[PDB]
Amino acid sequence: PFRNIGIIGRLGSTQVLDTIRRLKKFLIDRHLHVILEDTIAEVLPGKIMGEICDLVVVVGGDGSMLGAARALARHKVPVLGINRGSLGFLTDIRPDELEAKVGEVLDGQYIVESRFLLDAQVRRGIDSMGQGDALNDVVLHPGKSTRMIEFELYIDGQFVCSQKADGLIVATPTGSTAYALSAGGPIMHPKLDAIVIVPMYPHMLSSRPIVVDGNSELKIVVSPNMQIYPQVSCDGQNHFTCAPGDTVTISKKPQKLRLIHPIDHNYYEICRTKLGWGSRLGG
Amino acid sequence: PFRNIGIIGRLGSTQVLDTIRRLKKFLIDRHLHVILEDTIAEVLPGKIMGEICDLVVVVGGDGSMLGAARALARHKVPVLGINRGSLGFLTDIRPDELEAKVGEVLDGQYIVESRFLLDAQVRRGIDSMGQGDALNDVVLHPGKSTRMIEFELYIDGQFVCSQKADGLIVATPTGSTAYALSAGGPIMHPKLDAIVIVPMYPHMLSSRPIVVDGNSELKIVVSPNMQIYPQVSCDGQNHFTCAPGDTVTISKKPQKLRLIHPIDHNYYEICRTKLGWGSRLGG
Amino acid sequence: PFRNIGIIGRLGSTQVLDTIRRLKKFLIDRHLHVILEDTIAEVLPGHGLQTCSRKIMGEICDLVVVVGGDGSMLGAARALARHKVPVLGINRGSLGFLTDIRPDELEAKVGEVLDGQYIVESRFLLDAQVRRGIDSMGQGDALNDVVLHPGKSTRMIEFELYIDGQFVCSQKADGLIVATPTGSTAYALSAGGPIMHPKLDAIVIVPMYPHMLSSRPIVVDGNSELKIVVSPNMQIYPQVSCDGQNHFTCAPGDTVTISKKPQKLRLIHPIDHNYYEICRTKLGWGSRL
Amino acid sequence: PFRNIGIIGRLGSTQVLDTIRRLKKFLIDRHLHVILEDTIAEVLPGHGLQTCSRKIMGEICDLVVVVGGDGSMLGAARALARHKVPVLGINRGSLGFLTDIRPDELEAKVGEVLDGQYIVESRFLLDAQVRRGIDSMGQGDALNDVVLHPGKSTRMIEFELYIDGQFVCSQKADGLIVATPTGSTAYALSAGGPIMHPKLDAIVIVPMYPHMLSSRPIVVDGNSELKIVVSPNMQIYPQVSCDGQNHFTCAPGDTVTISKKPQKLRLIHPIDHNYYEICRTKLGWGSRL
Ligand SMILES: NC(=O)c1ccc[n+]([C@@H]2O[C@H](COP(=O)([O-])OP(=O)(O)OC[C@H]3O[C@@H](n4cnc5c(N)ncnc54)[C@H](OP(=O)(O)O)[C@@H]3O)[C@@H](O)[C@H]2O)c1
Ligand SMILES: NC(=O)c1ccc[n+]([C@@H]2O[C@H](COP(=O)([O-])OP(=O)(O)OC[C@H]3O[C@@H](n4cnc5c(N)ncnc54)[C@H](OP(=O)(O)O)[C@@H]3O)[C@@H](O)[C@H]2O)c1
Ligand SMILES: NC(=O)c1ccc[n+]([C@@H]2O[C@H](COP(=O)([O-])OP(=O)(O)OC[C@H]3O[C@@H](n4cnc5c(N)ncnc54)[C@H](OP(=O)(O)O)[C@@H]3O)[C@@H](O)[C@H]2O)c1
Ligand SMILES: NC(=O)c1ccc[n+]([C@@H]2O[C@H](COP(=O)([O-])OP(=O)(O)OC[C@H]3O[C@@H](n4cnc5c(N)ncnc54)[C@H](OP(=O)(O)O)[C@@H]3O)[C@@H](O)[C@H]2O)c1
Repeated sequence: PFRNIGIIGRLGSTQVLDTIRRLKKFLIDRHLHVILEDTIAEVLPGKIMGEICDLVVVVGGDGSMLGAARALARHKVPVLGINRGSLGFLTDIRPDELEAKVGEVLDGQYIVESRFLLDAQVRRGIDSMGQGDALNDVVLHPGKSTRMIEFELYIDGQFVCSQKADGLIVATPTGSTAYALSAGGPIMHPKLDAIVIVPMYPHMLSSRPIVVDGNSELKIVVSPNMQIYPQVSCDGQNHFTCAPGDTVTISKKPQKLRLIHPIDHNYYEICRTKLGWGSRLGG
Repeated sequence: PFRNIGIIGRLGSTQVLDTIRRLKKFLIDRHLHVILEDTIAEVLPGKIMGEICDLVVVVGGDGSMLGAARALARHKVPVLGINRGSLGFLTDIRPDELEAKVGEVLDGQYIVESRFLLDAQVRRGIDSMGQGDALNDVVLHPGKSTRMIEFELYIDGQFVCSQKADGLIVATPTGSTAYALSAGGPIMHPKLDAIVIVPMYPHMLSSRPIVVDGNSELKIVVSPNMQIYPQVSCDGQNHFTCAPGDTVTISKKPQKLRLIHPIDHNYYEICRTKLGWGSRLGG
Repeated sequence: PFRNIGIIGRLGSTQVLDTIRRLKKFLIDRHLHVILEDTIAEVLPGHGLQTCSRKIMGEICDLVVVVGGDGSMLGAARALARHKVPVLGINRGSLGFLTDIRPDELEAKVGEVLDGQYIVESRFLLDAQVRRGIDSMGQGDALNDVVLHPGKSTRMIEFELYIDGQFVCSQKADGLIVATPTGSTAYALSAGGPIMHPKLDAIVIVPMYPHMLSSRPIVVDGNSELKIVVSPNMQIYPQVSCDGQNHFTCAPGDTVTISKKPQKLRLIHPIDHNYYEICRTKLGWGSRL
Repeated sequence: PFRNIGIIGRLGSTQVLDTIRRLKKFLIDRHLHVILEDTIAEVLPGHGLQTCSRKIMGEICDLVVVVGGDGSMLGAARALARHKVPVLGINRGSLGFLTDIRPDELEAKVGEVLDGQYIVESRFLLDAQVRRGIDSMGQGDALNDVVLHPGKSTRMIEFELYIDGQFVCSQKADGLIVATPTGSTAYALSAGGPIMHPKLDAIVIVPMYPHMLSSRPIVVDGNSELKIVVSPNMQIYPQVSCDGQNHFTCAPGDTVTISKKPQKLRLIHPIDHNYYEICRTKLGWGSRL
């Protein structure tokens, strides 16, 4: 199917668009059809992408891949990441090895890694008040208020606890290395069928992250005794205002993201270089 | 099968043996055969237990249940816990509700909860240097040395990292609320098929716990450049000395522990009362 | 001798309003001059007592009683610290790090203090100054903390930290909490900071969920001057919040200078006050044996 | 003027032994009197230089140079602090919180110091005293930390904490780290403690993986006297370790009293020494922009 190739970038970088110019010329010389993102095309003179491309190449950091994954996941189109120079959890191809790597994938040497996303649904009673997907995390937080908020947590209909905190981070394995990690959560291997729940700046010192089955359904009830309207954020990009008493329901989407890596992809190598963990011992 | 009932206790408590005397009289008046633990029987005048009992009742804390689980797990005998007054993660029955609860189970109203254990195997080359089971955790630590130790971690044959630390905590979901929790690890729901790896007092500040698939095989290589012999501990009860260069291999045992709870058992209620988490909101 | 007594209360709670009525009757029955803060008086008309602003209450009162808990104590302290007027707190129900008087025990405990039986200690405050180049863009004091954060934005913010003009680091984080010993048990504690005993002359700097995992709180001498430079490459305006109650919008490139305020808050307690008991019961710590 | 130079080195590393040979030649070529510590001299015979004990090296030296990194600096500091003799550290390879001289740059950097160009600061130490009732059961100083731990036992230990005779709490934990500002970046940091700037007159108390999740580090004034009571209900003998290098066995019921030592360590650095640069490169913190 690899004939219609889409390219997405994050603007504002010399080095990005240089990688872009190198990629276009490499695929054109392979007699492939190349479709630029409407916004990236305005930076080099010369949402619907998943529907027409058989493969989408994302140039940028893990953040660029994040924005593109929700759109590409629902369209069942494979996604390949090129980083800005160092490995990212979602972007494995270095810019200077672009021709080797990308040509390797187009020729048929690549590994496929499903990643699951979350569905966030805000409700007032049974009325939907907003729905968003998230590859990394669904985050409940106070928005513009500088006060702590209050909420209850249910998992598969069972009451877990109430708490006072800034909010809550609910993360996939992909998101376990992003906000959740900074907030004290564990790393979860990308193949783990699990969801982590990480309290944000909790009042209660014995608050601790919980890891639950990936097929679990989460329900957050915003406290009806609050005076402020908190916010729910998906991948830090799609936002919804919640009223006191609203519910936020979170579970795993059926359609997972088809993420492509070169055959030499190594998840732990990525952890070592990004997080600085020790390499093999010497003498 | 509930005819041969075994009873294990932790000695040194008035309240323990009072619970014991109440339990014996309750089962005898049910015309059941009651077998006391050799050591508990010496405190009231008047290992092989899994082989003859159809049910074993453990009286004591979570720690008493821990010691009994490795023996009872391999014999496929169900285990029921009575706490010392407050819920434990493994002991759900309060002493004052003993007659109601225990009679409920013997009559047939009970829930069954498989818990998996870990197998720890120390090796020098291919030679076994010690094997132990663990319901909570396999812990690598410096023993009597007060210096940091050094080791490498492999998961399913793949190199993860080396590090300098006091050691490593490898925990089941059951053990996720014990040592691993104090060391900063996440809580893992008892039904989660996962293992958590928690570094102990790591030199590297970006060290963080990792959650891996429950069917993963872990291999720790003790650094060959060390001058001290670290220790491996299973459930803090079975200990093995490791030489520089020895390996510790850790995976999930096939035979899981058949843990019994009354029908009203609620895992999150236990988290709230033990950890002090907030209850349902009020007005 | 306490003759003129001010009352400050954080409006909202109904039980707070009743506690102020009991406190009013109690002080007037001791033949003392009660003075009500402007807003509080407007919430309960018919009082017939002298009123004044929060800002001036310290110029005319021997003692101020604060109703409404720790958060309400912060606003009181910011007004009264410059006046050297001692402050006494009454709980909303549960004990706090700044209030040790249950409304249950109002008459007994405030009576003891008025009868000359009390503990008095001082607590220092922070002084935060926002600058855009050499122009002043907002000043606020804080008893607990000065907090740089993204406001309504969900993005991480980038900043540099200087202490006495020496570059410490730059980082990407949710923000930065700068806390007094008083504030060390509040937002800073929830962000992973240490507890600082109130007698310690020190300031704690706590990165808020930093992207760099090796980032860690630093405790510095209390006479240190801190400088936070908001990265000129930010695309959002961060917020600086003093005690979570007074706020300033920062532009990219703005600096925030923080140092210890010369005038300290004078905090009165009943003689039974015990800081470690407060820690033990508010934080759950174990007791004897 | 530095005339008499002592050398202290932690034996074991081969590269350490070479660095001591280069340092020896360098000082003798400047016509200075070199003095070798008893054990070090026995590792390289034929030197023909005056030797002395570690304990007395401070009575006869103008300056002591320490080879072998931060851990080796701790033992040197414990011997020399009581003598007011300045100490200069040489790295084993990578820079440290106590040594800023690469063996690569030995002659240039030690030359600068000897030629009168240096930074000098003082660091305080802890004094730990074990008592069984009113009998003394062991005393040790520490530049980094005094650590109560279970020794070879795997069980949690139970203890009470007192500060200036006031009960703080009892708890169940792996143990307790008590650290100076110098030690705040060592074991205490790995246990979740904060960094304390070396200028801060403070001590940090860090529970080691406490069973109580609400347990948290506390920072107290540096002139505070700490008291740890080993629970009389322990069935194992815990250990008290000073700087991880000097050890005492405690019985159930024994107390450990910890306070600041009057005599401070005099620490010399090259003029290019920068504490925050040390933090940035040893901990990974971000730099300008
Ligand atoms: N304190 C925090 O750590 C914090 C606070 C708020 C939001 N966030 C994260 O930021 C995400 C939104 O990104 P954005 O729209 O704001 O654009 P962005 O600036 O490009 O992304 C923010 C940073 O997180 C990194 N990142 C993104 N996903 C990651 C993952 N799965 N694992 C590890 N690192 C990851 C990005 O990597 P690149 O530099 O390579 O692009 C970037 O450094 C959210 O999902 C949230 O998790 C983190
Ligand atoms: N996630 C967090 O931990 C978080 C987030 C935002 C703000 N805060 C804190 O809230 C402060 C403002 O107080 P607020 O009532 O107006 O806002 P708030 O967010 O509504 O409540 C702050 C809570 O912290 C308590 N508190 C206040 N000062 C404290 C102290 N020095 N030590 C321990 N606890 C303390 C308050 O106790 P009372 O109930 O007695 O008032 C209140 O329960 C800010 O200075 C900040 O430190 C904390
Ligand atoms: N710093 C720490 O937290 C630390 C240090 C060393 C060991 N440990 C734990 O102690 C275990 C060995 O127990 P032991 O032989 O020494 O006898 P023990 O004294 O009876 O057990 C030690 C304590 O841990 C509790 N515990 C045991 N298993 C638990 C679990 N799955 N979840 C939550 N709490 C649990 C026990 O509860 P009860 O009081 O109800 O008996 C007890 O408070 C080890 O597996 C290790 O995890 C913890
Ligand atoms: N899990 C841990 O973090 C842990 C466990 C036990 C002991 N320690 C520390 O080790 C100290 C004894 O030193 P050691 O070499 O004899 O034992 P060690 O366990 O073999 O090594 C301790 C490591 O910490 C470094 N270090 C020493 N003092 C430091 C400081 N003030 N700040 C930052 N790093 C420092 C040492 O650096 P060099 O390589 O330059 O010598 C060494 O890399 C003890 O005071 C204790 O604090 C830490």
